[PDB]
Amino acid sequence: APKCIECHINIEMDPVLHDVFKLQVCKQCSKEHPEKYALLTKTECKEDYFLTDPELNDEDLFHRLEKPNPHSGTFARMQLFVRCEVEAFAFKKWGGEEGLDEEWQRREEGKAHRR
Amino acid sequence: APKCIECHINIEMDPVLHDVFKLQVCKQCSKEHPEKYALLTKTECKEDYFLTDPELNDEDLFHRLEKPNPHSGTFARMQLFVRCEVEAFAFKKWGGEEGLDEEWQRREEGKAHR
DNA sequence: GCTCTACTCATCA
DNA sequence: GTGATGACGTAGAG
Ligand SMILES: [Zn+2]
Ligand SMILES: [Zn+2]
Repeated sequence: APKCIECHINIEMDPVLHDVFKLQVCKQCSKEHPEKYALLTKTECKEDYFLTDPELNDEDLFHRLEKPNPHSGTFARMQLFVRCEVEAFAFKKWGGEEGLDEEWQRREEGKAHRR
Repeated sequence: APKCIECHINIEMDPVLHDVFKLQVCKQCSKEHPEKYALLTKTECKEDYFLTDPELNDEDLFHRLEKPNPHSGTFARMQLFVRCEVEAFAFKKWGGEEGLDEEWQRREEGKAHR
């Protein structure tokens, strides 16, 4: 019977992380390691990792979970990504965590300059 | 015996202008009146009339004729619009021809002031 | 801490 | 005189 990849103890995996994100990770371990397993909105992915719509809209590149938009079901559905996937992608895109920092620096100098 | 709306004489209408653009206009009169009847590419519509992709892509709004892209059939199809439709939309959007020149004006000042 | 689309230009197609 | 899409962004309206 397969064990959770963090704790190596649990055999009941988080249904979302397992079914949607293909991760053999229990619910308690997901909460204990948000740096790998937290679900991020589309908007959070753009803000946090500077990924673009084309990257995030690409069905081949990321797993994702859709939910009704929490402001209204008539609005476009919310889209949730798993941190470890979007982070891996962004580290490749920008040159590691330091890469991302660099890009953080640059955009804020812009917004400073633009005032 | 239905007649061209420009010349009131010809009965044989330009097949593109009639079939595609719903205009009861002969080929000769289409050539004699490019201010109404010329076909303009999607690119020319953006450059000439400051129409945007959303406007030009809206199938409800304009009639259009597609053709293979002249640079290569593997590229996106060429899209042709008729002047009188594009222009009327643009005049509506920008406030007349003067409106359009004002916007022409505004944009060149950008390229200068950049 | 919601998301899509719309508002100059290059490039590749 | 070819066209779609993607970029330093950001506000609306959904
Ligand atoms: Zn576990
Ligand atoms: Zn005629």
